[PDB]
Amino acid sequence: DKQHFKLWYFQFRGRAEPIRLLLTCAGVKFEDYQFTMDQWPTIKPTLPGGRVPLLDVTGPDGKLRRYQESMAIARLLARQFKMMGETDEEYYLIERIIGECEDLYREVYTIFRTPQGEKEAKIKEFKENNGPTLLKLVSESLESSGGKHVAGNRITLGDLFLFTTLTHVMETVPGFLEQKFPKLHEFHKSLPTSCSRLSEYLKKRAKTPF
Ligand SMILES: N[C@@H](CCC(=O)N[C@@H](CS)C(=O)NCC(=O)O)C(=O)O
Ligand SMILES: [Br-]
Ligand SMILES: [Br-]
Ligand SMILES: [Br-]
Repeated sequence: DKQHFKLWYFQFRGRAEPIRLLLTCAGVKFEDYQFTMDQWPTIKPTLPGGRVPLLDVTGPDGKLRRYQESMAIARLLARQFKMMGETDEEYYLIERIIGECEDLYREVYTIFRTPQGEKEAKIKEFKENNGPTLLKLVSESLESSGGKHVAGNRITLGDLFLFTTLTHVMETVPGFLEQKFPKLHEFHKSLPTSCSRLSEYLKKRAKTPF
């Protein structure tokens, strides 16, 4: 095996995490290269597009292909690992949850980026407005497919991207998911029991601010 995966990103979960969880669940060993802010300006001018995540895949031929755009990388891997759905219906369910979670991710990232400062106002707005609306969609989606998995009865990218986005809600709007959307909180508790590689990884993962 000349085979090798190297993922490039800051010391942060953010856009890279769904790729880390997918490779973990697939049992694919990879070099998880997380560089510091001080290192970035001398790494940046060497990468295509000047942005991360980037996944460098050295295939069995020994040749290197460099892939951009976190959820394009995650979907291509997911398809390879049969985690993108087994029917068109499953594929649509995964896509529906990923679209809804992209919206939710933006809202919580905006809170995370808000000065200390002025955060509490943005949190209260979230709880009263786009929070309930997005979280109701996500809850209805997951309920429609049985509460444990977004699609089929096995872990998919839809589940993993739901999981990482619910982690962000739990950390940035503490208590809100647990009180207002108990089924989504139950999903967040349950999912790791559906891949023991996931659970061990989350146990040992470094703490980051997002
Ligand atoms: N939609 C892109 C977003 C990528 C992105 O936001 N990259 C930021 C990560 S903090 C970045 O590389 N910033 C460094 C810079 O632009 O110099 C994806 O999901 O890959
Ligand atoms: Br996570
Ligand atoms: Br995360
Ligand atoms: Br609450």
